[PDB]
Amino acid sequence: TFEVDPMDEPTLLYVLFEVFDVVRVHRPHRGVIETVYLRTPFSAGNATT
Amino acid sequence: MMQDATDPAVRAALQSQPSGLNSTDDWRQVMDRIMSLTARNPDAFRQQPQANRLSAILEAVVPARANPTHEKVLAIVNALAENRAIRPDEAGLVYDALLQRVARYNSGNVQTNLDRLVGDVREAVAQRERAQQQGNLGSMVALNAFLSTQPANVPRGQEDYTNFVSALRLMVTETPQSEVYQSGPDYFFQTSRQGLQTVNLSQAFKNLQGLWGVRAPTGDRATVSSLLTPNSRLLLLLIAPFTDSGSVSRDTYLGHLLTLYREAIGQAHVDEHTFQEITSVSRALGQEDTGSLEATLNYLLTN
Amino acid sequence: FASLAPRHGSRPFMGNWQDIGTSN
Amino acid sequence: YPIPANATNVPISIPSRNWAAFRGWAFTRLKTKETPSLGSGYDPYYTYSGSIPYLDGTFYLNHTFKKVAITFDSSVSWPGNDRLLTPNEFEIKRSVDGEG
Amino acid sequence: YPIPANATNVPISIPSRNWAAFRGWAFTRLKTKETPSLGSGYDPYYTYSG
Amino acid sequence: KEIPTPYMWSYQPQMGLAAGAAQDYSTRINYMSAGPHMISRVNGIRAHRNRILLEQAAITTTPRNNLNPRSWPAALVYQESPAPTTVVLPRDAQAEVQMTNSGAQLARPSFTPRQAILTLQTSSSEPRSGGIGTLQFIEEFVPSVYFNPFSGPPGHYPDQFIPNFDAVKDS
Amino acid sequence: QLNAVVDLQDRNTELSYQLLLDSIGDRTRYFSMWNQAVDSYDPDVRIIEN
Amino acid sequence: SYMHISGQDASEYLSPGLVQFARATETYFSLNNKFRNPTVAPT
Amino acid sequence: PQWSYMHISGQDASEYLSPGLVQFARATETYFSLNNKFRNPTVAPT
Amino acid sequence: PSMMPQWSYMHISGQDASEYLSPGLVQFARATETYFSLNNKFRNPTVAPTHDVTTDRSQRLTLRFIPVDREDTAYSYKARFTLAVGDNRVLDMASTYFDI
Amino acid sequence: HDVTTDRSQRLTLRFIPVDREDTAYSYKARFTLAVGDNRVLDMASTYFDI
Repeated sequence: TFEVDPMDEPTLLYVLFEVFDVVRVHRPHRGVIETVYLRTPFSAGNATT
Repeated sequence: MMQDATDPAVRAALQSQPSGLNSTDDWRQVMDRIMSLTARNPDAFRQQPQANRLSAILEAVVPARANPTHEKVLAIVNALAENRAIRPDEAGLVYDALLQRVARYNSGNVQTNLDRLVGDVREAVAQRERAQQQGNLGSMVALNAFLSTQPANVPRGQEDYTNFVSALRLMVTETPQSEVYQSGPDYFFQTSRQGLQTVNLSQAFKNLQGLWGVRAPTGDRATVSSLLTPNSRLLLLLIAPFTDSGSVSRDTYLGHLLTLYREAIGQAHVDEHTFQEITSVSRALGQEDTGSLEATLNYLLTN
Repeated sequence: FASLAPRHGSRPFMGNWQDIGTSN
Repeated sequence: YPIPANATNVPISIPSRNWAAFRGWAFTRLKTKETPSLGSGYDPYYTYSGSIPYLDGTFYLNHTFKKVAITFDSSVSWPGNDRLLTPNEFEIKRSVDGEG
Repeated sequence: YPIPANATNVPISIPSRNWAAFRGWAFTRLKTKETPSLGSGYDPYYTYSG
Repeated sequence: KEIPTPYMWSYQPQMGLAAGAAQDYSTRINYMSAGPHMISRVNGIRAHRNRILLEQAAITTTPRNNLNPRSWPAALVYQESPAPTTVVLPRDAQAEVQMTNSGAQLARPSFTPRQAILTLQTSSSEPRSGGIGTLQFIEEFVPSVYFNPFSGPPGHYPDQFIPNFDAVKDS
Repeated sequence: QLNAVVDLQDRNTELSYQLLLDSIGDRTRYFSMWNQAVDSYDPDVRIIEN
Repeated sequence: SYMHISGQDASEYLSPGLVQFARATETYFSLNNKFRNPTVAPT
Repeated sequence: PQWSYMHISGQDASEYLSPGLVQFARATETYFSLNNKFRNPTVAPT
Repeated sequence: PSMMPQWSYMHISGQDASEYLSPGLVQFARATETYFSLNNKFRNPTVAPTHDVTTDRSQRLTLRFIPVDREDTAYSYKARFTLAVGDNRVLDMASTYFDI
Repeated sequence: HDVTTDRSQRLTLRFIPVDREDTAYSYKARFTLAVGDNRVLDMASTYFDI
C-alpha cells in the first residue's frame, strides 16, 4: 500500500528493488566472449518488458 | 589434536579478569618483569615512560586485592550454559539472581562450599561431554527395559536366538553417539543416524518369534519367508554390520539372510570405492555419468 | 631508541614511518 | 488462472513439489464467457452457448502470444544453458525491431 | 506502474518472483510527459525536452 | 509407518545448499486397494524401490553427518580442472635492446634464435568453499527415505528436513 | 556470435553511470568531451533565503 | 555460488600465478577492478 | 593501589582490558564505534 | 646489468630508506615520528627497473576504425564495425570511445 | 547419456559478413565463417537474412 501525498499531475511511481547484476566474462579463447547475466531477487524469465 | 568443550570455569574468567598484567595474581611475573630479569629484553621496564613505570611498582610491591567473586559466580552460570542447566538467553537472570542470593548470604559457610562446587560443576561439564559421546547411558538402561519386558530365551521351535541376544547388546557398545533406544510409544525402537532415516521397531521383531527355526527350500527367497516385514527386515540389515557368525546360515533365514545381508554391505563398500573414482575422472569424460550407477545396478541384478 | 618517544598505552613508541620522494 | 483487461504480466505460482513424469509444456487461449471453471453441473457462469475452444479444438486467440519464458529452480531460466539467440526469453513474435 | 491525476491510494501490480539475497529499495516519482515509457526511438509523448 | 513416500530434496541454486526434503504426489499411484491379488504388488514393487534409493545413498555419497552444511569443503564435490598450456613468444626478452634506440627500427624470430619458456599452474588459487558451484547436487544428496515418520518425539527428528530451516537453530 | 550483453528495459544501464561518478569523490571540476558538468541548481533559488 | 557471490574470498577464485605482480609493479594500472571483490556479512 | 585502575596510566585500548570483548572490539567498528566508547591513555616519557 | 656504478657514493643506487643510512636511526624516524618527521631528508631511491616493460619496437598505441556501411534513417543511426585485435593489443575498456 | 549434448551450446550463429561490395547488379559479401572446433553444421538449414 502506497498511501502518499495527492499530486496535481499523473506521476510514475518508479520503484527500484535493489537486485544485484553480475556478468562474468569467461574468456577461454583470445577474442571470444561467452557470458551469462543473472540476478538474485529476480528470475531471468518472469518480468515486465 | 583437538580440545574438550572450552573450559566453562575459564570461559567466564576469560570474559572477566585482566588479560595482560594482573599485578597481584601474576605477582612474581610482574616482579620478574620489573627487576629486569625477563629473558625477552631485560630493560623493557627502563625504556618505558616514568609514570606507568611507577604504576607497576606500586601495584606489585604492595599487592592489591582484586575482585574474585564475579569470575567464580559466572564460572557456575557459564558452566550452567555448557552443561545446559540454563538456556543461552538466560545469562542475564541467573548470573544476578544468585549474585542477589549471595548479596543476602555473602558471609555464611555456603560460599566456602560454592568454590568447591565450582570445581565440581566445571568437572561435571567435562564428565558429561565425554559421556554424551558415549550415548550408551540413555541406551543400555533402555535396553534393560527391553530385555525384561520381552520374553528372553524362549525359542522352543529351533534355537539360534541365544547368539542374537548379544547381537543387540553389541549395537549399544560399538556405536554409541546417536544410537538411542528411545521408548516413546510402548514398542521399543533404535535410531542409527543423527537424522533418523532407519528407525524401525524392536517389537516389529516380535514377528520373528515364530520364525526362529523353520525349514529352508533352496537358495532363492523362500516359499514361506515372504512374511518377514520390511520393518523387521530393516532391523536385521542394521545388526548385520555387528554380528555375522553364530546364527545357523543353513537352517532358517535368521542366519542364511544374515549372511545375505553382508552381501548387500559387501557390494556397497566396493561400489563406494567404484563411484569415488568415475566421478573423480570427470575431466576426461565430460558427461553426467549415470553409468556409474547403471553399472552398480548391473553388478546387483545380472548375478 | 625505545625510550625516546612518549607512547600511547604503556608502549614507548609504536608505528614506523615512510616519506615519499619528489619526482612523480 | 483468470487475467483482467489490458494487462500483460502474469506468471504461474507453484513452489517445490513432485515432478517425475513430464513430456513438456502446452498453452492455448479461451474466453471466460463461453466456458467457465468446470467441475460443477450447472454453475452461475454459463451464458454463451457458442463454439467452445475446449471441445472441438476451436481455439483462436492462439496468435495473441508474445513470450513464455520458463524457470526451473526459481532463480535461473530454462534456456539459461545458452541454446537460443535470446538468453532467457521465449519470443514467439517480435514486430519489426531486427528483421534477423 | 503509474499514479493517476489525483492519487492518494495506490497498490502494487507484479505478483510472482523469487527473492534470495536483497540489499534494499529506492523510489522517486516522474511525470508521463517529461520522460517517456521506453519502447520506440521516436516519441510524441516526449516532445518536452526540459 | 508402513507406506511412506521417498523424500525429495528441494533446491536453491546460487546458495548451493538444498532447502529440505519433501514427498512425491503428482505421479503417486492410486492407493484405492485393487484387491487381495494386487495389494502385495503395489506394496512390493515400491518395497524394492525403497532399497534402490537406500543402497545408492551410501554409494553416491558418504552417509549423512551434517545433513545440510553451508560451510562446505571439497572432497567428493569436484574442484575444477588443474592443467595449463604454455606457449612461447615471437620476440625475445633480451634480443631487443640492441637496435631501436640506437638506429635500427624493429617492426624462431629469424634474427637471433633463442628458446625460453616458463609454465605456471591454472588451478583455483585456494580450495573450493561454500555451496555447490556448477552441477554436483545429485551426487551430494541423493533422494533418501525415512520409513518411520517422526519415530522419537523429544530427542531427535528429521531436523534439516524442513525448507524453513538453517543449521544454527531449529524453528 | 553469442550475445554478450542482453540487458532488458527493467535495467537502467544509462542511469547507473550517474551514481558511479557521484560516489567517486568530487565531480565539481568538469570534464570537456564527456561533459561531466553536473546539472546542479544553486541553494539560493530552491530554499529561498528571504 | 561459482560466481564469487556466495563464496568466501576474492583472490581465491582466479589463478595464483597472476597474483604476484599486483602490488610491486602495478603502478602502470591501478587494478583491483577487473574481477569484483565480494565481502562476508553475518546473518 | 588504585591510581591506574582508572585507565590513566595505561598503554592501549584493546590490550589493558579483559580478553572477553577484546576479540569483539577488533571485529566490531561499523556496528558500534567502540574506540570512542572507552578511554585510551597516553603517558609522559623519561 | 650491473646496477652499482657511480651513484653508490651519492647513495642513489640504493633500494630502501634504511639502506645507506646508519642502522641506528631507524627507531627515531618511526617511533618518535611527529617529533622528528624525517624520512625524505635521506631521499630514498626509486624502484623502477627494466624487467617486463621495455618495448624497443614499433608498438601501436592509438588506432582508428571507421564503419563498413551507412544507413541514414531519421530515428536510429546504425554503424557496422568488424574490429580485429591482432597480438599484444592490451587495452582496458574505458579507453575506447566513439567520435561523433 | 551416450547421445545429445548436456554442456552449453547455442543452436544458431547470427553471423555478419566482414567486407561489403554493391555495384550495378551484384551484391557481393566475403563472409569469413569457421565451423566450431567440435560441433558440426548443416547446409540445408543455412540461409541469408536480407
